[PDB]
Amino acid sequence: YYKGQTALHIAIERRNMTLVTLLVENGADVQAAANGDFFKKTKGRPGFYFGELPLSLAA
Amino acid sequence: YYKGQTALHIAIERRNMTLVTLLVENGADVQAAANGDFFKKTKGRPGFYFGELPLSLAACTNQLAIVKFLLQNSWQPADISARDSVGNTVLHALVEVADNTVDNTKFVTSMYNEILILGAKLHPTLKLEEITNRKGLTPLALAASSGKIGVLAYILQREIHEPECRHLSRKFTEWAYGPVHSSLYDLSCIDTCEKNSVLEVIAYSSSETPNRHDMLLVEPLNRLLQDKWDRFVKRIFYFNFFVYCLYMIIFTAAAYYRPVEGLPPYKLKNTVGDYFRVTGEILSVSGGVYFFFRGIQYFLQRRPSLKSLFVDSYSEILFFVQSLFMLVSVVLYFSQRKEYVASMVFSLAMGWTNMLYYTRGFQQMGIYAVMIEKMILRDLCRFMFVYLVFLFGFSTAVVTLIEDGSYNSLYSTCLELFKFTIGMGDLEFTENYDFKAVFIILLLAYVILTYILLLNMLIALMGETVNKIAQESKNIWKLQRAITILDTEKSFLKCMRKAFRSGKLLQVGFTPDGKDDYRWCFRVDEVNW
Ligand SMILES: CCCCCCCCCCCCC(=O)O[C@@H](COC(=O)CCC)COP(=O)(O)O[C@H]1[C@H](O)[C@@H](O)[C@@H](O)[C@@H](O)[C@@H]1O
Repeated sequence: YYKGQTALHIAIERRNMTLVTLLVENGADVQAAANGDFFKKTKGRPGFYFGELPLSLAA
Repeated sequence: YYKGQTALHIAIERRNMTLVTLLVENGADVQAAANGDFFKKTKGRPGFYFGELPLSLAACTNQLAIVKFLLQNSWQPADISARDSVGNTVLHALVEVADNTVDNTKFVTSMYNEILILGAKLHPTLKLEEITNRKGLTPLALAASSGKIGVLAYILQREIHEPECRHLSRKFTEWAYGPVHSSLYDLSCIDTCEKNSVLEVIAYSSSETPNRHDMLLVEPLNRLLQDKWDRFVKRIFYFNFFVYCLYMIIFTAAAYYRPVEGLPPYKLKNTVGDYFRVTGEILSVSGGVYFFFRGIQYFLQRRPSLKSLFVDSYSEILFFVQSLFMLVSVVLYFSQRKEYVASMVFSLAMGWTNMLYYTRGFQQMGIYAVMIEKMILRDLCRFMFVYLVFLFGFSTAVVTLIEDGSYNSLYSTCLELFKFTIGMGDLEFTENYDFKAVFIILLLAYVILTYILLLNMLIALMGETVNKIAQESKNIWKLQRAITILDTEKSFLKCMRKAFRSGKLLQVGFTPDGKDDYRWCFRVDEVNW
């Protein structure tokens, strides 16, 4: 599952700066609880090993 | 003769586009029967091995303009699926002309992709890539069997990212999560094409294919072999190894405790040991018969020639030879002879030695055993001639130098000079014999030539050979594992289909017709930026 994968995560993930600026100005939260079983660690199964924070995506 | 060498053929051959255009517009036919003896295969003699069709010439000459021009003729349209005398089409021609070089690979790959997509657009209902020649080979199977590694590497993982064209792709990238990409490969006719899959033709080649070792290193095949290894083949192989070990132990126990009377057979008594002994003998002979029939089944299903039989498939030959020795032993056992012991011991020694066959499946042990096999075959045929020349020459010299009315035989002297190799030479094994100085000179010359110079040269040359087979050993081990996997899945002893990869997964969902498509896609995860 992809819990907490809000639009801000997708805009950052796709490297689409326009969406990032629009969502941020519209009030998208930064402290997102992106704790989806896919989006967390455990790289052995399919997953995303540097999630759980959109600033982690930004960096 | 140059039968069928029409003007269009010559215009294309000379790369004169003006003449080609004029002749085509004038109504020159495409289906030329360029079947002259010059235009046949066997390029060793003067000839032209990829003729018998002007489309084959147009594609093989790397001229896109001609092939794109013949798509819509003014008078007589061209047909890509036209077949020569041996069933080959343009795609088979493009496969055959390859020579496994970077530039040639680029040209052939480009022309193959362009001609295939153009044929698909012109005739979406026709699957050109699946058409077989007279030998029952698709261009993929032909490239794999003949040794065209470059074209094989292209075809197995080609992709087109365009609408109404991706359905022709082999590779896909359907899902991605940031840096993660989940590639798919359809891999039809690799696990099975109902006659000849890619793995079958690569692994069971006649040993003349130059790249049979390198083809299995490509991206999808190596992962498939590893997957089948990990899935079920690993367990069956280790089980077979364990069973064989038990068989050899039983055979050894039966041999060691054989009776010591004369003129077999020997009858059972009211004791208990005889029942264990005869049980071991029966199990041993049963194993021998099993390996006998395995050897025959291997031969019949392959029918290799002498130039392929004794340069390949050594393990099957050795197991069969073990079976022959055991059966000869059985015959002598019932024939009231003592000589059954000789064949039995040869069988026993060969069985224990053939225990090394199972080091395949273990990485380091398998590489080690392959190096040993190659450095036996390459080294004995070079070394033993030189050594035996020296040994026999000095043996005859010494034995004819000494004689009396004990070492008067060439056998004993050959032995005494052999001992100098294993560090037990005497330098004085006769006394009071004539020409003592000559005798000593001969022995010292033998020792210097053989013990001090020749064996050290053997060590040094083995060092060089070892340095030059670090990679060939890895490739050969991978090939041996491939043979093991293919044989295990082919037989499997249960008549069950466990070779499937992932099921009928909806890879594409599109064809030129308004239908979906399931293509047995195999997934591979990679990470990159
Ligand atoms: C009286 C007592 C006599 C004892 C005699 C003992 C002999 C030595 C015993 C050697 C033990 C190892 C073994 O028996 O196995 C070795 C064979 O070693 C020899 O060559 C023995 C020469 C003789 C591997 O056998 P394999 O059939 O796998 O060969 C491979 C093919 O499969 C594959 O297709 C490829 O072509 C690959 O390049 C091939 O290598």
